[PDB]
Amino acid sequence: PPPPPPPGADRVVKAVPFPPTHRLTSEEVFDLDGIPRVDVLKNHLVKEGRVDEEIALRIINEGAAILRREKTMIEVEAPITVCGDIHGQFFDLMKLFEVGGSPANTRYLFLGDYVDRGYFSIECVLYLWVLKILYPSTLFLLRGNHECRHLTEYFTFKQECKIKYSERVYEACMEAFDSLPLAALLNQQFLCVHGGLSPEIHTLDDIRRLDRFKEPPAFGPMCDLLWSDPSEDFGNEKSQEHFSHNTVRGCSYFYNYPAVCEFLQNNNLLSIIRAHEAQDAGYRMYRKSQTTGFPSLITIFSAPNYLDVYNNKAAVLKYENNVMNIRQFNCSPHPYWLPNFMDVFTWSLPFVGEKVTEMLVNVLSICSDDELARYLSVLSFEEAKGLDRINERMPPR
Amino acid sequence: ASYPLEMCSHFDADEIKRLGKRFKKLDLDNSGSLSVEEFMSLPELQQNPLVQRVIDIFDTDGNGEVDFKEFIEGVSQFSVKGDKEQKLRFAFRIYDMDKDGYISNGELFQVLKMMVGNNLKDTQLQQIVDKTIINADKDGDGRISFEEFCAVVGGLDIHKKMVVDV
Ligand SMILES: [Ca+2]
Ligand SMILES: [Ca+2]
Ligand SMILES: [Ca+2]
Ligand SMILES: [Ca+2]
Ligand SMILES: [Fe+3]
Ligand SMILES: [Zn+2]
Repeated sequence: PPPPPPPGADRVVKAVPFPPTHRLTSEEVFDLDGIPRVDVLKNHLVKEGRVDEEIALRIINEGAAILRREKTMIEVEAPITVCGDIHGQFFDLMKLFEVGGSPANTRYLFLGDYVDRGYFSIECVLYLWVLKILYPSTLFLLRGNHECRHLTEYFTFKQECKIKYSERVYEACMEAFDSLPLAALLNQQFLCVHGGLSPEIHTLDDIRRLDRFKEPPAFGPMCDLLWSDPSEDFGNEKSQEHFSHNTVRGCSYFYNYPAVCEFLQNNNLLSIIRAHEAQDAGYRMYRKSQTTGFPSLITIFSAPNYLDVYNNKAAVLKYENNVMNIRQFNCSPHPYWLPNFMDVFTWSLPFVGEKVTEMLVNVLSICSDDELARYLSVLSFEEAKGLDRINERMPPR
Repeated sequence: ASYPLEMCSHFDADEIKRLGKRFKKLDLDNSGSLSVEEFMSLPELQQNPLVQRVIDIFDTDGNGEVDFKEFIEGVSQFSVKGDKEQKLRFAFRIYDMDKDGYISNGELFQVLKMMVGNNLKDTQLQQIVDKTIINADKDGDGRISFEEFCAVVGGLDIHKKMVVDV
């Protein structure tokens, strides 16, 4: 008999790179010492490759094991590269490491939000957790508001694991997410968190004593650390109020310039570095404090062209030799996925079913008791920010 | 007096008689077969992107027209008495252009392009087509058997929608 025809014998668009057909095995990923081979992992993931599920669990669990050992408020010293939201943008994360430097000779701090929104979240998690395993004392990962059951069930990350891997991997990620530190004290002068301050958090000790190994609650200190924003009029306040209910997020608070000044002074801190909010320049330096002449607050945002529609730059913060330098970078191409990770059958079949049945009904109605969408369809900064306000909110119940 | 037509359907004597009436009215030139033009002359069909696929599936002997047996046997796929596997095999046949029993990358693209038009870029379409096959291709021949097809879509219960009264 003949072999089957070579699979791309009739592929229509031949120039488009074809993904790997095999999952990476354990022998290919783990060396003699049970240590991961990070460059093998990267080259496979860039090609849209996938790994044996037992390897995904092994990576995620060893990562979790290491994180769990760590203080709720880790302490990290300069030099360091600080990064904000990633949001599943694996092909941009690649670019970020090219810009900030190899994790092998570069210290990193990530402020969270590794998943949701972009359709390469699980690859981000796998790749970042491998780096954590390889460089547990030079690469650091904090928890963002998206690292929790509530938001990943609502957004696409649960689906992503179920489609690409399995429920087991999703679960292992939720326990790894519970392990993540909430905050970092950097060079004994910056407090680094994903979201911001809390009316119930006045000293660093209030952070140090938090019990983080749980789903973030809907209110409270932990919730606030992950959820709060500076007020829209930060540093140029109408009301002298310190906190107000965060209308945008639907939970937690807005904090304003006085709230930050107080917290900075009561703790002998130069400034607060954080993420959580999209920026056209990929960063924002807020009003300087009179005392120091240094920005009281910094937003750092590391996902360029957010949601493929914002056309925003990204940035990382490089802190060396007493200089804070902001490295900006743009986006990079990434492969396409249908919304919610549906395959073209699940996507089209309904249309097929509707249109053939429609045709037959129209055909069969040619006699009328003388017997006695027309096309399938896929499911700048200020403009795309208002079309997305509903999605920067805490899902109800 | 002619020899009997032989066929396999879910239909009874009455229903076959009623289907036979629609056949003759649709058979304009009254040749005993149904041409593409005769199908396309019904206004409701003209903007349906799937008409030709349906006809190609009905046309089982391959001569480009639909005779009464193939008409009966085609409509019967949509009978209220049809099992799930039958409705799925028909949907499978929509994608399987050359009827070899497999769905190839090339075919999937072509049938989707036919329905999607210019909504997606070709590059995008090619990629989700790649990813769909790779995921469902249990035995690595690069195409999609019927058994593999069902494994993906069997739980969608679309077969409940593919039903007509006769
Ligand atoms: Ca005819
Ligand atoms: Ca024929
Ligand atoms: Ca085929
Ligand atoms: Ca196959
Ligand atoms: Fe965000
Ligand atoms: Zn956020």
